[PDB]
Amino acid sequence: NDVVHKQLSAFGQYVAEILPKYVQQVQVSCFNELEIFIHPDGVIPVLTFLRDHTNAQFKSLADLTAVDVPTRQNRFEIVYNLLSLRFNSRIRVKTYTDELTPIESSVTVYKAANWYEREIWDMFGVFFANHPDLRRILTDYGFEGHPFRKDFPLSGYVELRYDDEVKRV
Amino acid sequence: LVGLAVCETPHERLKILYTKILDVLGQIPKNAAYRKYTEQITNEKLGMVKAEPDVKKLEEQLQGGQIEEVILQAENELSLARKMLRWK
Amino acid sequence: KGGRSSVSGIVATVFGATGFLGRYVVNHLGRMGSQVIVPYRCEPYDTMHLRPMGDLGQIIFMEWNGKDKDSIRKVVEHSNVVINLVGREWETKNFDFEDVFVKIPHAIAQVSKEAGVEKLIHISHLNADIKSPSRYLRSKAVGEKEVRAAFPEATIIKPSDIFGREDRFLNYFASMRWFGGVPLISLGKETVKQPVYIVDVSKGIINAIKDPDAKGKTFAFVGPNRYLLFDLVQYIFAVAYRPFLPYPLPHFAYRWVGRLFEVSPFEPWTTRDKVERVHMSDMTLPHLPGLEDLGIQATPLELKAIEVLRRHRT
Amino acid sequence: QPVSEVGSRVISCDGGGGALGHPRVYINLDKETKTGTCGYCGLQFR
Amino acid sequence: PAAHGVLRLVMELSGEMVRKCDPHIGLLHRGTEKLIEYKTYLQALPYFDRLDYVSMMCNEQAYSLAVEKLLNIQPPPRAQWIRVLFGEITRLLNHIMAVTTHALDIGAMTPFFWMFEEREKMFEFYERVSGARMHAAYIRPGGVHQDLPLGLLDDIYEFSKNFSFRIDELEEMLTNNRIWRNRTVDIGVVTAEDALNYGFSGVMLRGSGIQWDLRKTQPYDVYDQVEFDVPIGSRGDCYDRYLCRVEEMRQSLRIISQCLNKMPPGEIKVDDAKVSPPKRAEMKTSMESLIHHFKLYTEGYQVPPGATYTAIEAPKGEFGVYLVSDGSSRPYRCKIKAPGFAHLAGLDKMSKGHMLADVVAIIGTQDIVFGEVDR
Amino acid sequence: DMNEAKRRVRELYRAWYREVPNTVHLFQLDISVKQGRDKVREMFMKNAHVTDPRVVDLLVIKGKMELEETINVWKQRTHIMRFFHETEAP
Amino acid sequence: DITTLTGVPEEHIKTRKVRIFVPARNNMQSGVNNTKKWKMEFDTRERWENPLMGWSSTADPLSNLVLTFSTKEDAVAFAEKNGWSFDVEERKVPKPKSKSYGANFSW
Ligand SMILES: NC(=O)C1=CN([C@@H]2O[C@H](COP(=O)(O)OP(=O)(O)OC[C@H]3O[C@@H](n4cnc5c(N)ncnc54)[C@H](OP(=O)(O)O)[C@@H]3O)[C@@H](O)[C@H]2O)C=CC1
Repeated sequence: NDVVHKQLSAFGQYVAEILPKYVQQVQVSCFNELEIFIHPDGVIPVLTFLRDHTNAQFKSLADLTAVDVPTRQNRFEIVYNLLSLRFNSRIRVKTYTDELTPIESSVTVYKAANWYEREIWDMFGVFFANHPDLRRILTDYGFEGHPFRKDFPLSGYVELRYDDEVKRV
Repeated sequence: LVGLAVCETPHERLKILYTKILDVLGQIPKNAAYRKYTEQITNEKLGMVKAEPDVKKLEEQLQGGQIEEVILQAENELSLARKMLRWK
Repeated sequence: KGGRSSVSGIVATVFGATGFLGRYVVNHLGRMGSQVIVPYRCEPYDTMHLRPMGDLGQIIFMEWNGKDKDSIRKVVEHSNVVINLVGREWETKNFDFEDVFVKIPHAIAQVSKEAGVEKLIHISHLNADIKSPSRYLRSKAVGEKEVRAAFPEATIIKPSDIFGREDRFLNYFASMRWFGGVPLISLGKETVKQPVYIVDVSKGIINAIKDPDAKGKTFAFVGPNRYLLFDLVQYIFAVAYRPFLPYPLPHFAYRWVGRLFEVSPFEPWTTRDKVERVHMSDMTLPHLPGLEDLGIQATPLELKAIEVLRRHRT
Repeated sequence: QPVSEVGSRVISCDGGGGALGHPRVYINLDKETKTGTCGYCGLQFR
Repeated sequence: PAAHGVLRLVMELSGEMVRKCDPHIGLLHRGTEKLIEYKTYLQALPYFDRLDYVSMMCNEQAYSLAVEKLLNIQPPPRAQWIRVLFGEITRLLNHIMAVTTHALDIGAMTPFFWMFEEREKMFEFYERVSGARMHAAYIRPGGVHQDLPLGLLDDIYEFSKNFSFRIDELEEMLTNNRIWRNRTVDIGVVTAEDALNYGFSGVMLRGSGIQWDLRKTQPYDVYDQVEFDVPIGSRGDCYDRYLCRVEEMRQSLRIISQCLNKMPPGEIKVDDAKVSPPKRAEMKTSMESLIHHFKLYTEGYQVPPGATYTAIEAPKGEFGVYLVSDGSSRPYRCKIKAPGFAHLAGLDKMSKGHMLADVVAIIGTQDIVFGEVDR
Repeated sequence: DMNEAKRRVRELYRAWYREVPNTVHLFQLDISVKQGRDKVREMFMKNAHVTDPRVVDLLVIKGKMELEETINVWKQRTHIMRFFHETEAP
Repeated sequence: DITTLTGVPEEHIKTRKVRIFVPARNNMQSGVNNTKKWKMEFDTRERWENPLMGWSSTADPLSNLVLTFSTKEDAVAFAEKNGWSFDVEERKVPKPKSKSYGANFSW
């Protein structure tokens, strides 16, 4: 449909003008998916308004994905889906991040993001500032190296096995 | 809505809404287009507020189910504006 | 790299691993990933926990009997090395106490000859040197000398009781509490002993296959300290925290006790043979090839008794 | 198996049946000095 | 038994009240997304059954949509009718399992056995069309796998007409059974907005009375052409969610009628052989057919480089696929939204100060499945 | 800058060191009570040449979580005995 | 350097090397697509055989790993961030060549 592509286009322009201290570009994937960019420092302020009405009542994170790419000056590339209800439609803001720079946590803005901060922390190196409690999930205890680092072998570097002489795995 | 709490005679509270709106955003330099649009719709909706003392068709006028929620939407816009200039 | 998936040339044949030996040795083989052919006399069930130790095709149970000649020809039949272990302390009926230490090692030795087995190895207690008390030291001396007469290039283990938590030894004197006191023939220096231990002995055996030099040499395995038996048991109930009652006793009566307890059809807690296992001290000879000669250093008992006996604790 | 022979020339071998055997292939018979073994079927022709 | 085999909810309970439940997922993190990246699209599909395994079809449908958008390709309509049909039988599977085992957790014991007879009769259908009792890798990115056998639809008819008595009798053992009422009626309410902040999905929303639902809202298939009544809850207590489960069962049972009555003849895989492998009668007798067969299984199809987030009304909530084709035949990243994950995140807020049994029931109203959480 | 972070790590050593006997007690570990301490000191020597600004504080972030786990009885005898690599062939 | 941050055992940041290069065209192919774009293959280690079934059992943690890139400098810098030993190799684009159907018919 052309129509949706129109409305998303114009709306992308709309937000592009409303708050352009940080919207690097508002590309519309041709199959009707808008997606603006964000300077990594700018995460909270954008998303904040993204809940706040103008039309951007995009409540509820659908997810907090963390695409990786070995190239680029900063490899990890965070992504935020969002959904507005009354105007039933979805957008997708996203940023970028150094292996070492601590981007802030976005838990307060989208509310249901507490679990995700922990996820991406234990599936990646990236740290979220002002997060109440990053800690491991989806792993063993020690384990150490983050998976999903695009490098890092799927077979990992370790294995458990039970050993009778010490009577322990 | 389960969290939604019934609020009789919205209209007064509404007038406090849009007035607190225009006032708290009243500090916006004409620069950013935010003041432009947000005032644009705000004054339109508020114009309907004065225009529509009745509620039963009023929410057929704001084009939003249960105006009782959208007053809290505007409530969100109030803290929104509270953030707008902290963001400068 | 040596590892659970790692191959090694070993094709050990370990008779009677079902007991305190040699789940440990099979383990240290298993961490190497070296193949093993442990064969069962008993029942599959008790053997079952042996299974994890291997890696898919590694461990291979085989049915056998020590009495049939060809039955032992079975499990040796492709073994590169064979390692005898069999030995019940209290004499079963059908296995008369002598054959267990004589015939079986014998057939093992000569079949080790015929199959052209690359190495043969065998165990006997340090006190196997002939003595009037106890028929085990002597019968094992007989099979020792026999296999030496039949497979002379075999190295021979001489361990004066390995120390393990499961151990049939330390747990035993730990369990002597259950009767009440602890029967000492005359306390103190009436006898004195040393223990090699389960892991040190195991590591030593496989290292002995790792040693080219460990050919016909008769290796012997001894604890770091010559603990006196009285102070030893004192340390036993010092770690088991149970009340400690020395129980001085004329020497004959203890044997009256052993004769009393050999009666049970099952597996008796005590036996007159074990009664003679009690009061005879280990000899202190070090000049024979032994544990350190392998390059392994013994782990002191003093840090390791606790894990061994915690189950006895109230 | 006996070697099948046909006076014609080119023949098609499906390995027996339609859609239950190997992909249809035509075995040439340019040389009478040799049999025409099928690629998949393994059945000679001449 | 209440921990579903893979939960370690450590909690600092008082005398018998909980003070804070502390879920520790990852006890079944099989590690999926890393694996998916190394395998081509067609070889990645089974993982999805292995996800929300109670609801095995809808996951496949979620994926096949997720690719078809990237691939810009549309299934022949009959395929869409199957895709919705089994989407719905699966809707019934998850609801049966949910209401049932949620009952079993609070000791009802019986309704279980009354229903798994039926659920077994449904697996007779997965059995019949897919050849597997479950985990039926049957939905395809191109549409659907083999066509379904002639003898089936009357068989589905004969069952579907009689199922309603069963669900009804269940309802007689539960909905009035005031013991069951008292156990689950004031717990564990969630604020309708507060749901939205936590991003609760599906029934956990409707229980708090918000209107939203993806099949009506952003329909993806023939849901344009089916008519059914979404059942809104009210109080947001487990009880309302339960009635939503039941009523949604009945409604799916309405959908089955319509799909049976309008099930057009035509092909089922897409014509585009570049994406859908050729039928066997054909590949064995013409060159291009065999070649596209061969390459579809060797290298697999390429996808244009791109990124997307599809989502559909999986029975537990919206199921969400974010994936990024690099252009190669191996997808680069395939983050998988798990609706259960958000719910279980919201649990501890929903369950403070409640009695320890009630947290057990409330885990069940969350109708969570840990295989989906750990992805 | 460095040093400001080094104090952090010393604090961390205090915490670990003092906690260790409790670890051996509560977990029924039969490691020599000293050995855990020494091994702690060693693990502290493992990165005893790191010199980047932010990387070291990040190191104490990853250092907190472990004592965080042993204090909460998260991890176990297996998991905490894991550091000693005791089953490995030399 | 981020060696401490990665859980990778010291052995494999040490006693082995990456081997950056732009892959050669499969010569059986006439295609060119896969040729471009840097990738970061590691060195091979030991891989023996399973005593049973003859499978190629393998010890090394990370043999199969491989990573695409857009630019070589980015790749070298990449491995440097990892503190990796490396063997950078030149892009080796074929020289352009003259062609003429009529030169075949000189005489
Ligand atoms: N501290 C110690 O224990 C010391 C032991 N040794 C010697 O080293 C050897 C290893 O000791 P350990 O393993 O503890 O003793 P165990 O009794 O634990 O091991 C002997 C195993 O061999 C089996 N076995 C042997 N012969 C037969 C047979 N004819 N029929 C059926 N089963 C048989 C036994 O019964 P089954 O397999 O049928 O269950 C048992 O499983 C012993 O022979 C011992 O004399 C030496 C020094 C110290």
